[PDB]
Amino acid sequence: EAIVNAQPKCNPNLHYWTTQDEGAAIGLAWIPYFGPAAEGIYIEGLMHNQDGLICGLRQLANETTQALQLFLRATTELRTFSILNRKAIDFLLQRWGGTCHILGPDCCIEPADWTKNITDK
Amino acid sequence: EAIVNAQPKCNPNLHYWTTQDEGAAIGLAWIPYFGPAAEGIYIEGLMHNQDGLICGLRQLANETTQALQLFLRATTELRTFSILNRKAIDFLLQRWGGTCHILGPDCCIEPADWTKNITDK
Amino acid sequence: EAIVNAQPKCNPNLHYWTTQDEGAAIGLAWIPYFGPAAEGIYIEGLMHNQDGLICGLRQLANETTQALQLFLRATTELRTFSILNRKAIDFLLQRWGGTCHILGPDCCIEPADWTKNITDK
Amino acid sequence: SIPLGVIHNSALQVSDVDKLVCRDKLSSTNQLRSVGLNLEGNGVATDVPSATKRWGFRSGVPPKVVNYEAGEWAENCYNLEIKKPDGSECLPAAPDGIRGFPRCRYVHKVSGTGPCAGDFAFHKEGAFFLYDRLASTVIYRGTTFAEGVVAFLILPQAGYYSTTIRYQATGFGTNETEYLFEVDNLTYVQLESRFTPQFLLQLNETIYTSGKRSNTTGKLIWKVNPEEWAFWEXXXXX
Amino acid sequence: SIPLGVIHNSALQVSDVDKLVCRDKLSSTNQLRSVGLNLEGNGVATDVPSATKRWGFRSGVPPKVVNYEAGEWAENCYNLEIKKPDGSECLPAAPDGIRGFPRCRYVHKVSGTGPCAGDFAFHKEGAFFLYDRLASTVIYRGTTFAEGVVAFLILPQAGYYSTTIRYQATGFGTNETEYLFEVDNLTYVQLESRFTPQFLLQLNETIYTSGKRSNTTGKLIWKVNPEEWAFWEXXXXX
Amino acid sequence: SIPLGVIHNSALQVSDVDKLVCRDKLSSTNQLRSVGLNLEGNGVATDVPSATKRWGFRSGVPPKVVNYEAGEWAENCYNLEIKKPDGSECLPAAPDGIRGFPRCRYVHKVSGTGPCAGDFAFHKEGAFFLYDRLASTVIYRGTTFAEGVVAFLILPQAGYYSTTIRYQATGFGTNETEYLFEVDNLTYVQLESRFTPQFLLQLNETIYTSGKRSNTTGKLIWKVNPEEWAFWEXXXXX
Ligand SMILES: *[C@@H]1O[C@H](CO)[C@@H](O[C@@H]2O[C@H](CO)[C@@H](O[C@@H]3O[C@H](CO[C@H]4O[C@H](CO)[C@@H](O)[C@H](O)[C@@H]4O)[C@@H](O)[C@H](O)[C@@H]3O)[C@H](O)[C@H]2NC(C)=O)[C@H](O)[C@H]1NC(C)=O
Ligand SMILES: *[C@@H]1O[C@H](CO)[C@@H](O[C@@H]2O[C@H](CO)[C@@H](O[C@@H]3O[C@H](CO[C@H]4O[C@H](CO)[C@@H](O)[C@H](O)[C@@H]4O)[C@@H](O)[C@H](O)[C@@H]3O)[C@H](O)[C@H]2NC(C)=O)[C@H](O)[C@H]1NC(C)=O
Ligand SMILES: *[C@@H]1O[C@H](CO)[C@@H](O[C@@H]2O[C@H](CO)[C@@H](O[C@@H]3O[C@H](CO[C@H]4O[C@H](CO)[C@@H](O)[C@H](O)[C@@H]4O)[C@@H](O)[C@H](O)[C@@H]3O)[C@H](O)[C@H]2NC(C)=O)[C@H](O)[C@H]1NC(C)=O
Ligand SMILES: N[C@H]1CC[C@H](NC(=O)[C@]23C[C@@H]4C[C@](c5ccccc5)(C2)C[C@@](c2ccccc2)(C4)C3)CC1
Ligand SMILES: N[C@H]1CC[C@H](NC(=O)[C@]23C[C@@H]4C[C@](c5ccccc5)(C2)C[C@@](c2ccccc2)(C4)C3)CC1
Ligand SMILES: N[C@H]1CC[C@H](NC(=O)[C@]23C[C@@H]4C[C@](c5ccccc5)(C2)C[C@@](c2ccccc2)(C4)C3)CC1
Ligand SMILES: *[C@@H]1O[C@H](CO)[C@@H](O)[C@H](O)[C@H]1NC(C)=O
Ligand SMILES: *[C@@H]1O[C@H](CO)[C@@H](O)[C@H](O)[C@H]1NC(C)=O
Ligand SMILES: *[C@@H]1O[C@H](CO)[C@@H](O)[C@H](O)[C@H]1NC(C)=O
Ligand SMILES: *[C@@H]1O[C@H](CO)[C@@H](O)[C@H](O)[C@H]1NC(C)=O
Ligand SMILES: *[C@@H]1O[C@H](CO)[C@@H](O)[C@H](O)[C@H]1NC(C)=O
Ligand SMILES: *[C@@H]1O[C@H](CO)[C@@H](O)[C@H](O)[C@H]1NC(C)=O
Ligand SMILES: *[C@@H]1O[C@H](CO)[C@@H](O)[C@H](O)[C@H]1NC(C)=O
Ligand SMILES: *[C@@H]1O[C@H](CO)[C@@H](O)[C@H](O)[C@H]1NC(C)=O
Ligand SMILES: *[C@@H]1O[C@H](CO)[C@@H](O)[C@H](O)[C@H]1NC(C)=O
Ligand SMILES: *[C@@H]1O[C@H](CO)[C@@H](O)[C@H](O)[C@H]1NC(C)=O
Ligand SMILES: *[C@@H]1O[C@H](CO)[C@@H](O)[C@H](O)[C@H]1NC(C)=O
Ligand SMILES: *[C@@H]1O[C@H](CO)[C@@H](O)[C@H](O)[C@H]1NC(C)=O
Repeated sequence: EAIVNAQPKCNPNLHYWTTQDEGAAIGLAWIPYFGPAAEGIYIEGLMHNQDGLICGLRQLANETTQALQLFLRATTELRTFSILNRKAIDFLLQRWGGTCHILGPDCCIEPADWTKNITDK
Repeated sequence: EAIVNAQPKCNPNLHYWTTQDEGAAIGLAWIPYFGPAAEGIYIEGLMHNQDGLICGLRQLANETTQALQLFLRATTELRTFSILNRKAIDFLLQRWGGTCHILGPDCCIEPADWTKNITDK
Repeated sequence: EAIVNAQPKCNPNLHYWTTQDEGAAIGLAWIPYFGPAAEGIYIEGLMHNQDGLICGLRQLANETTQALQLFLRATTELRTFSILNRKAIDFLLQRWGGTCHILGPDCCIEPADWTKNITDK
Repeated sequence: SIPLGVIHNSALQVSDVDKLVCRDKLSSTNQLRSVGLNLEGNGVATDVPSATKRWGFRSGVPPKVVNYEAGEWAENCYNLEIKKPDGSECLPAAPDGIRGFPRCRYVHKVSGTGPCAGDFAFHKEGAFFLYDRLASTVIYRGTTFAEGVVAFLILPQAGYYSTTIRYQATGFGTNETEYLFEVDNLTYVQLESRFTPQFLLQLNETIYTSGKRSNTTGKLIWKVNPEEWAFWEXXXXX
Repeated sequence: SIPLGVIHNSALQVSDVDKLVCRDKLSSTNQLRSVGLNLEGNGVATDVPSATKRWGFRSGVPPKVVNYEAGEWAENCYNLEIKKPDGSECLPAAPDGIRGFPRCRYVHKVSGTGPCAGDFAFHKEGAFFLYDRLASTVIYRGTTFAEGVVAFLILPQAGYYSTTIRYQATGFGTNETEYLFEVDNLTYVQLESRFTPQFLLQLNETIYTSGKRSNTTGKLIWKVNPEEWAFWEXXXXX
Repeated sequence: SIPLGVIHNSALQVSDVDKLVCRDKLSSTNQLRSVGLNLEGNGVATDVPSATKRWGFRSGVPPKVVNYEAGEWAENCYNLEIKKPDGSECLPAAPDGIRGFPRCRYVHKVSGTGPCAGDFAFHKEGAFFLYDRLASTVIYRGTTFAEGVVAFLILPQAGYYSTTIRYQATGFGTNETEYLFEVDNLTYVQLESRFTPQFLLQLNETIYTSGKRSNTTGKLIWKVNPEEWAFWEXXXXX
């Protein structure tokens, strides 16, 4: 489906905060005893509305709430950390969870270079 | 292995309860503030012993206990929610965790339509 | 990268302890009520420095700390149990997360027996 | 390895781990389900005397909890409030997020005392205590549970009334446990294994409508005169 | 199913589950991101009177928490200390590991009393209370939060100052809630919905530098004389 | 990214993330293992004076715990009971489900006082405190731990005696910490870094069998007269 922003307003600029898992630390700053406190682990960025991405995200998160709330109602886990990993597994099962019939629509295998190598032989 | 029910009796009818994660709510019932209390989130169904499925399930759960208990003894996680996701990952590694040798027994790739497309050319 | 042990010493022998999830119990020892207490669930083994594996492991765990600590700083999960499962998912996405171009370098499909079966026909 | 159930040739089977069936299709994690099945369904005696003999106290074993997604309507569930003779509690409070089993025709609420020689109460046959979508190896205090066991499955690709029955118990969890069924706070019935839930409710109503309740401030206890099919198929009274 | 955002044809879209796009490449779990976006950004009124009307108390619904990895700098956040008239707390202490929202230009700290007819306080529109990388369905006591909603994404493969504004409240969470903005412990201003954060700070400074603070031991309360664009674009005083 | 160990050409290596080796086979999650290795094995001094200098108190950093599946039998472990001079505890109680390290030849149980200028006690070199299959960034009170570090691996496809040594400490975690080894509740030995576990046990037995224990109600403290290989390879006494 396409994303139709139906909000009264849109802040088209997204001033965001997050963390970095990879961040190669300078010297000994990775040691918890020497490193930053909880308040100082964040990085910041600014993203504008190119391709209308920012206003779509505001509309996407709004439309996500119903399904998300129904998922939380039906789980007994107090804190849910597994949604994105379960989506990665589902991405693989959608493609590789059955026998892969080559040239079929539900199989992502390309026999292009293999079909040309056989023609050359 | 086949499932041999070795219990003194079997209730062949399974009156069951569960939840639904997908359930498209009517209006505003998905909002936790307006929605059902903990006691009213369940759906019900009834399943009979076609193919002897119900008596097999009673026997399957009984035979599962030993392995399950040994798995819980060896984990330090207080509440385990990851068994089914780990089984999905193991399903994919059993098939796609190595190089897929086509026409081999441990590779689920079908070159049928690709072998006929080459014959036509 | 290769593993360069840069520690002052190395105990080349690894006297280790662990648990076994599979362990087919004798009779009724799998029942928690009858089974071993927390102190008696461990198995032991001894591994020597063949292929220099033991001294590499001491060096590998040392070099793992920085990345691991930075990962723990950026998670809000109090106890992390999902690192190895996330690595298994990443192993599959690295191979099967896109279209698999046969004979390409980023696709682990072997058309050997299929290419010879076509030549025989 | 933990067994996984699957349907081949119109029969439920345990999936062979050492064997690979490419015809088996798993297209989403929604095809995987964990289910809980009640010991009732296998024909175990469900009366309070028989059921409590299957539980016992043990120290040194950490409790463990596993999730399950779907369960069976139970005829019999249990809810325990057990103290030692010095008033200290025997069972732990229910952890955050653990609620009682959601469908119980009869809840057998047992209150009393026992030695409680152990930090936690386990199932002697290795079964689980089934709560609201969580299965535990131990009994929690005052929390309704059904006895059951868990299965894991690959699915092939495509009102409610509850009644509480109260019991008093002494010497809980021993060779010589005594049980009394409670009519009101001053009228009890000496409990036998042969007394079904339906019989206890009719015994309670006939006592209420016959005036056989205690009309003093002391305890009245009755003993029913002595005068093979599962649920899906002092003074005397003669 | 929970929607997942993806970029096709230079536009964000919801991925069709029933449709398979082999051209979509997911090469590592790092391409998947969960993000939190503030209700501010959609144009909701952020003043304390309007914001508190969106929350309410309810029993029988267990709280739930979901993780998110990246968030938006908020202009307005909220921090509540609400007791019942008998001094019992209305909101629960923050669970271990739950900290306040990390970027807030203005923290509206509200202290007061209300009936609190419910075990937990929920968002009436179904939104979340955003904390430090955790989103909750309920408000925690004395913990700073932004109102927001969560999205899930497939990425395509490749200073900070905060100011606390204190309010006293009576009849919190009802039809007739009264709010006072706090200058010091003995000087308040009758609060209107039209008062912006910038206006409250200039009102506080002008009161401090004009000597309009209470120079007795009793309460002084002012009422500002009566004399359409979002943030990114007794006595009287006339 | 977190490194992953793998065996190529008869040598352990770090797997190159940017490189894809189709010959590497991962057929089940059982091939993946997390292991914990003790700082002992790298040659660090294990005596109580040297070991405690590696720990320190810090506020503002939330503790973190990571799981590991297999560990190494330790020669030296540590168990701390540290209070401030006003009797308030310095270390937190062990969270539910965290038990002591399971294999320790010698447990150095240290009791005493210190300033404890920080909410939690961390490893100054970034190492972990290894418990029963859980690794923590902080020390828990009265819980036995080994110092160690964690590795992650792809495996290629295919009695026990413990002895407790008690110490008293003052000024714990400072430049000038004093340590006494405890013979009984009234007899101590001034502790040096050069004293090995085997030497402390022989010093204790010779004191017991020589009658050098305190036979009054007061403290007796001894000082041993002054008269380069790892473990796998007042009054005076002269
Ligand atoms: C899965 O199903 C199995 C079969 O239904 C269950 O097996 C049960 O295992 C327990 C012990 O774990 C047995 O209890 C023992 O019984 C013996 C003697 O048997 C007495 O009871 C039988 C009634 O069946 C009676 O006929 C005899 O004459 C005896 O009076 C005692 O000496 C032991 O101390 C212990 O009580 C059950 O008898 C047994 N049931 C059956 C039908 O064989 C198994 O427990 C199930 N697993 C789970 C996890 O639920
Ligand atoms: C996702 O975005 C949606 C659209 O922006 C949000 O919809 C909002 O839904 C709530 C209820 O869930 C509505 O509040 C109700 O309003 C009616 C009457 O509307 C009054 O307010 C409007 C202001 O928009 C005003 O113009 C009218 O004259 C009324 O005075 C009340 O009777 C109800 O009791 C309830 O308060 C919002 O009005 C509505 N917003 C819009 C812009 O339509 C939705 O909540 C978002 N979802 C999440 C999870 O954030
Ligand atoms: C992984 O292995 C590394 C190498 O074995 C470990 O490196 C250690 O890092 C710490 C700091 O993080 C160093 O301690 C510092 O030492 C300096 C001065 O060195 C003094 O000690 C050495 C003994 O090696 C001695 O020879 C010198 O003359 C000095 O007296 C101090 O100024 C600092 O304040 C701090 O104490 C270790 O020296 C260093 N070890 C080695 C062998 O280089 C690293 O910590 C390991 N990582 C983990 C997570 O365990
Ligand atoms: N979101 C929806 C996805 C499908 C889901 N359905 C089940 O949870 C079943 C619904 C019924 C009964 C069953 C069960 C309940 C309790 C105990 C044991 C089993 C659970 C088993 C089930 C089944 C088992 C074996 C083969 C085929 C079906 C049929 C699935 C409903 C919600
Ligand atoms: N370890 C690194 C991996 C990449 C990561 N980057 C993001 O977390 C974005 C960085 C910015 C902003 C964005 C966001 C923040 C808050 C609320 C909503 C969105 C988060 C979205 C993002 C994006 C969204 C949609 C398409 C493409 C990019 C761009 C990703 C930084 C750390
Ligand atoms: N369910 C069974 C699956 C296999 C499992 N075995 C291991 O847990 C090893 C058993 C030994 C020792 C080892 C280890 C222990 C402590 C610290 C570091 C390593 C752990 C490493 C191991 C190994 C390492 C590297 C290459 C090959 C083997 C050999 C695996 C036993 C239970
Ligand atoms: C009671 O328990 C004791 C010990 O548990 C045992 O000796 C005895 O046989 C049991 N039964 C009776 C009837 O005493
Ligand atoms: C019976 O006793 C219980 C607990 O002692 C009490 O809560 C209840 O009110 C009593 N009922 C009557 C009618 O006294
Ligand atoms: C016993 O009978 C009385 C009379 O109606 C009833 O009120 C009471 O609830 C009954 N007790 C039980 C346990 O059903
Ligand atoms: C009082 O108690 C006696 C004995 O239990 C009983 O026979 C009598 O019926 C009771 N009174 C009434 C009014 O029922
Ligand atoms: C106050 O609340 C009551 C009940 O919630 C309602 O009847 C009334 O309309 C509300 N408003 C006023 C102004 O009283
Ligand atoms: C104002 O009141 C608060 C809480 O009652 C108190 O902590 C603070 O010290 C007071 N400030 C002054 C200046 O008295
Ligand atoms: C109000 O003004 C005084 C004067 O500088 C200042 O100290 C105080 O912090 C101000 N209050 C707020 C909430 O900014
Ligand atoms: C004392 O209070 C009065 C009334 O609030 C005010 O007019 C006066 O300025 C105050 N005193 C000073 C010194 O400001
Ligand atoms: C003691 O600690 C202080 C401050 O931490 C430092 O100045 C001094 O060098 C240390 N050592 C001694 C021997 O005082
Ligand atoms: C020594 O002291 C400890 C703690 O103060 C105490 O528990 C123990 O009983 C004492 N031992 C003797 C022999 O007095
Ligand atoms: C010290 O020696 C005595 C004498 O046998 C013994 O009982 C005691 O346990 C010893 N202490 C330690 C710490 O080994
Ligand atoms: C009493 O203490 C003294 C001094 O510590 C020691 O010399 C003597 O041997 C002790 N008594 C006995 C009987 O050992």
